[PDB]
Amino acid sequence: TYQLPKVWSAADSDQGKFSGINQPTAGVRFEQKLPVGKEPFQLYSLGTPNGVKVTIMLEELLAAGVTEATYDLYKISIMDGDQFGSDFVKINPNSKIPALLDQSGHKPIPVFESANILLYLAEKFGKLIPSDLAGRTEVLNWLFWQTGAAPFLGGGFGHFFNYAPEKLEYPINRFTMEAKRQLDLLDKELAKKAYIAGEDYSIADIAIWSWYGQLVQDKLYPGAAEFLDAASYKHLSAWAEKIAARPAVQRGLAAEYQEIK
Amino acid sequence: SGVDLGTENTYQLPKVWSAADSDQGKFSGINQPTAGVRFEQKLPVGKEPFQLYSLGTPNGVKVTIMLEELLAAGVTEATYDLYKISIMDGDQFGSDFVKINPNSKIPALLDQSGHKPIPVFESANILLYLAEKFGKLIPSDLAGRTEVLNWLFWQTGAAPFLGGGFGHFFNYAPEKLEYPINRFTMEAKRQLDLLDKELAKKAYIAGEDYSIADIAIWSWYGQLVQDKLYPGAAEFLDAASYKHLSAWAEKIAARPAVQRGLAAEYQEIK
Ligand SMILES: N[C@@H](CCC(=O)N[C@@H](CSSC[C@H](NC(=O)CC[C@H](N)C(=O)O)C(=O)NCC(=O)O)C(=O)NCC(=O)O)C(=O)O
Ligand SMILES: N[C@@H](CCC(=O)N[C@@H](CSSC[C@H](NC(=O)CC[C@H](N)C(=O)O)C(=O)NCC(=O)O)C(=O)NCC(=O)O)C(=O)O
Repeated sequence: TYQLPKVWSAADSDQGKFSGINQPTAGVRFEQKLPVGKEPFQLYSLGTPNGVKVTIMLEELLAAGVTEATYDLYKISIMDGDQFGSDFVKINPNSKIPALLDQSGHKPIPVFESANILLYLAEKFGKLIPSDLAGRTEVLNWLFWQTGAAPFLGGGFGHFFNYAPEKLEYPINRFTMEAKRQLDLLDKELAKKAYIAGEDYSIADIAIWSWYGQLVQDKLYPGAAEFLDAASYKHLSAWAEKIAARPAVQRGLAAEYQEIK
Repeated sequence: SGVDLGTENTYQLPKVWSAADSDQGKFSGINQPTAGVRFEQKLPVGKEPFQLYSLGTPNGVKVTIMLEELLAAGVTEATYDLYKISIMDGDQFGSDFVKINPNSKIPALLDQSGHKPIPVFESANILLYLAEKFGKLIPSDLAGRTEVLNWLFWQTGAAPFLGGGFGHFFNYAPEKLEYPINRFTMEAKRQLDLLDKELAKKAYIAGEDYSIADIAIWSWYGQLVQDKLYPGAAEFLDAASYKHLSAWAEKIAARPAVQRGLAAEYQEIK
């Protein structure tokens, strides 16, 4: 039996793979100057579900003839703690990738949260979200949905299934049930629509594919697709395959992250 | 006649997971590994431009606060009908509610001010929708807007750790489990520290002006540090040690539209 204290103080507690990285405090841990290249967009990121959203988006824009959507891509190693460097924290004080700088204009604009970066780029160039209120709203319903759902998938299911030191039954069941509910939701939606927000591929599809599409394609945690009965979600699976064959998606996944040190 | 979207105005990990009747505490009857409608339900639709199907939770109060801030700012067209969706009763799985929000979470909003109604779900998206509709509580310049959105999306991506992680394991799980509690308490504290440090530098989360991002953040973190959420949690988290966050939380709690949003009455649907 573990005793719950009145006031929590276990700063040194085991956090699995991210022991040392995870802390009860935020902010800068060391001085860091990040490189800045010539392209309008500087992307400080890593090839994770959240990072690939942004390279995919940029490649989709490039593939549609938006010539300004070129970017410099730099590797932020989250296991090394690069996300706690002074320059990175300036861009994203939450110390998570992806983080972006738009230096197309007079002064650079810092953008973080992967879904927000997708929205920012979509509105800047008028691509991959409808310009009519009804269509825009439905994309946003699902884009925000993804932002609020993925934490359970990655931070709940993924953590306990793959990165916690012991396999803990109760958390795994709790978070697996939620992951399945989410998969079932998306499957049932995609049984009625070509893409998540209707007839047209959108930033919501990019956001959702990067987590749920890769998941059911068995590209994420080892054994997870099988554990979750991924193949049983036929409409989600068919949509994930369709999106995986887009050239911009393939280029987004294959993008080269340059060293910062 | 209800909502009409068409009409005019040591444990062994198995190889494949199998569900169970596993006791999740309070929400065991309700939670399932599938989504969708569970029964037929016609929701009331009133006369006001905004129909809000919700409950007085951290996610729900964001929207009543927003609507009341808009009204307090002179937006006479931001009146609403407010209806109680009981999440313990499973009202969120009724046919009309699922038609507005297939994810079956409150809050969900119908904007029937235009020619056809527009369903809006996700509390943060509802805030953004209302802010853009009326041009208030988000800046119109790109830099100002982007900073608000950074924090609005942040809130949406962070609250699951606070409610679904910390809240659940601290308050709702039948047993107090050490590893989950330490994981999610540490993350909650990181979030509180992050916010405290921002609010030491700025009057509101995105700068000198109050925004939808403050509403979204306050509704969780503000209420949390004011000891209004799970019993013992503010003490457990050392909430009073976050002095800039706590002062900001008090400041916003004193706003008249915030009080009115908290006090709103949720009408019965059945
Ligand atoms: N909502 C943000 C999430 C960004 C994010 O999670 N970034 C991760 C890498 S993506 S890789 C997937 C990621 N895992 C992690 O971040 C692992 C570390 C974490 N501290 C932990 O203990 O779980 C995850 O589950 N995310 C949940 C979600 O998407 O909402 C990161 O930089 N981590 C650095 C750190 O934590 O120090 C967004 O969409 O931009
Ligand atoms: N991202 C959505 C979340 C909305 C939401 O979570 N709504 C809750 C009530 S807010 S009350 C706070 C809420 N808790 C719950 O939803 C409790 C029920 C849940 N199934 C469980 O067992 O954990 C929570 O932790 N939220 C996490 C977050 O905000 O990201 C709901 O309708 N639940 C019905 C259901 O689950 O069937 C939003 O911002 O609108």
